[PDB]
Amino acid sequence: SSVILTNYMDTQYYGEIGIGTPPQTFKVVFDTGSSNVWVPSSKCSRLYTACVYHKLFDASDSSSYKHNGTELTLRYSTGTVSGFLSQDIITVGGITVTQMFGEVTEMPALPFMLAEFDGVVGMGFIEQAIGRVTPIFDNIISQGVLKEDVFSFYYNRDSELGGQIVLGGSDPQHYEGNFHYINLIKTGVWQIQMKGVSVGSSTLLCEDGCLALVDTGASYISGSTSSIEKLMEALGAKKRLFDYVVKCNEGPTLPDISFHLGGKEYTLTSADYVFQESYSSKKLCTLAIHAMDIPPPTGPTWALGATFIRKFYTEFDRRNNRIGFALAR
Amino acid sequence: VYIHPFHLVIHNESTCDPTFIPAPIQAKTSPVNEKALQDQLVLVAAKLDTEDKLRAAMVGMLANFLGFRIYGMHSELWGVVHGATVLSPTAVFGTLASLYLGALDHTADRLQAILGVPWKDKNCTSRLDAHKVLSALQAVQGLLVAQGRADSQAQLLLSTVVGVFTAPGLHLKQPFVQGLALYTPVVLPRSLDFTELDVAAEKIDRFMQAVTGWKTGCSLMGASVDSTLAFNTYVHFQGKMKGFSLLAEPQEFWVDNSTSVSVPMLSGMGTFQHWSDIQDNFSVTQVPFTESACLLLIQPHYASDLDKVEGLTFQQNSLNWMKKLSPRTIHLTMPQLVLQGSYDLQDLLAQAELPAILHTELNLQKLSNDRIRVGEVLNSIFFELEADEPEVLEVTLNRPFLFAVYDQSATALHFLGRVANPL
Repeated sequence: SSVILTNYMDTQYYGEIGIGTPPQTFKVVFDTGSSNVWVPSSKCSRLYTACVYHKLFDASDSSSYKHNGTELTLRYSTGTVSGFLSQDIITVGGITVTQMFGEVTEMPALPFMLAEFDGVVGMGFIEQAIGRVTPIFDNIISQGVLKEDVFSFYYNRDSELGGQIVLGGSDPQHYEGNFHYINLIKTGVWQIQMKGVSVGSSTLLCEDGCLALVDTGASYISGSTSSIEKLMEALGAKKRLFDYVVKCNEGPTLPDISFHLGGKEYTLTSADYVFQESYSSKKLCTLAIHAMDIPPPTGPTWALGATFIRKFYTEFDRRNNRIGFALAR
Repeated sequence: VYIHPFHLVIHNESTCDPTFIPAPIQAKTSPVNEKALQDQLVLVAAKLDTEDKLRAAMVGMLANFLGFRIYGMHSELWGVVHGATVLSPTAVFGTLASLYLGALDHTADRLQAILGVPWKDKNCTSRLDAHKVLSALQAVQGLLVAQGRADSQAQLLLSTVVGVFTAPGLHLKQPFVQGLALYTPVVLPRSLDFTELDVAAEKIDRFMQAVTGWKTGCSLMGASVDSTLAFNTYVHFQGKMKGFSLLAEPQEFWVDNSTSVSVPMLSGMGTFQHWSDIQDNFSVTQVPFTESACLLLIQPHYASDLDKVEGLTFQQNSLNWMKKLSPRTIHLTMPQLVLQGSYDLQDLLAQAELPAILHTELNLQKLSNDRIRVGEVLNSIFFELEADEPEVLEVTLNRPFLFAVYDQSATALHFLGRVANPL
């Protein structure tokens, strides 16, 4: 089974899921960095403008809904949502599963007013699930219908298909060459060992090793504040409040950035990480690499998001606790 | 410009009085030294961290989204018919954020959402909640009236004086007033007898116009007799445009195809940025104030249906992302704008947020020692535009149009308004 994804400005990749009977449709991001499912709730005060601007789940319109009511708060890197748990049937890519998910009643304008999607579907392990709620992928596996306990992500370039998730395998149509796997450091987290990060000609980063969280829900490739400062200084980039910029005319001149993973070098060109909006020296162009301090126990750690996945088709293998990469087609 | 990354990396949750009665307005209060004010605001803008600049931008966007939220009235905003049809998202947000100071659980927890909360997505209680937002919103004013690379007199002015008129024997608390001080220097709490609304309304105008020095579009309009508090923000915008001149001969305008109006003008010669969307039939030119600040003039291509087109000038992320930066030689021509404008926030907000009910609710405390029953929470603006002496595009605004001044440095639009006819 595959899920068709929409690509919004190269920063938000989302697909549709249906909740309830009759189905209530929601745009959601599939995030390997978290493990809970959530959508905005009809019980969310309209004082939260983000709730006024998104699809709201109304339990009183679903005959398959099952009440629970346990309170839950979900804390992400860029924001927080709070609400309560509910159960209902969820349709995802043709598969139907009963699932416990969050009905959000508090959703801050910043950053959710800037969200194209309505909610999130955690693709992480149950070990990171808040409130110990069984993750949707564990529930699907329990049905014993998938041919493989693995799911794969394909994120297309902005263009204007936006992207695609395959539940149960991989799509040969969107990758070439063969996969090269890296074993997970531990079950419970889609995190892997990274042997090093090189910029141009000088592996001046992640010497002695570091961690890499393969995060489909992250728009960019991120590193700790210290690591990014070095990487950026090397790039000649200036720091701003929420990102790093470079004078556009110099975007094409930026060096390659490479990521040593499992005995293979994954290299990005400047075209791969800079939002080349123009070429003027009087304009600033943002970079798809940010500074993000991810808290323990998962962090500190680098995060390989869309910027990376766009270049490399990614397969998450639950049966063998490994992650595979292959050149995206 | 332009994108916004989403960081969806789950983690293990983390985080982190002496009251006084104000004097009567009969007391001789000296007027606001407007030079002294802006020279203090530029210092606040100057002595400001790089982190604070992001906060000023952030609180700017919250003010933007609140303004777009408020268009949930669906073309009834101008229905609040007092003076010229123009509202200040930044002033609205601020006046609303200042009431948040005087708010306990529930009431603060409503305004949190209504104002646009929680800036941080949490209420660990600190100097940011109410105190951070207010002083951040002070910053955004200094960011507008900047002239960083200009150095010399930028010619744009933004005054914001907050009147807080309590009833007799209402001992309003100190730390609340220091909170208001963070939002604006000119905080003028002064008592008044609200039992006589006629006598209060006429004196409240006589006080402010004396203190401020600009005619505000009435005051204490639609305020109940059995009231105490009257939290009124007063803003005044000066906007001088170089390369412009006032015409002795009026070009006249048509508010509709049939009727005509004798009205002034402002001719403009210069190569500005402008790009017309042919999808929804659009066209917008500008006349920047040091780039930082920019007056965007939204022209409806056909100009037949504004209500539909103008709707796309309060439309969430689109109005801001309208930023192709395509330069062109344009002959600017627009009416001379010098109009007041009042609007009560409790009439301005309703149903979706229904604060009118929440305002007359008991829970305030942090402001209110005694019983508070608000008569009006007014935002009054005095928008003013001025001039300082091979091929082209003759962009005239002969029929009604839309506009909005926007700050790039604080990513915040200070004003948005419609022009039917000057009167």
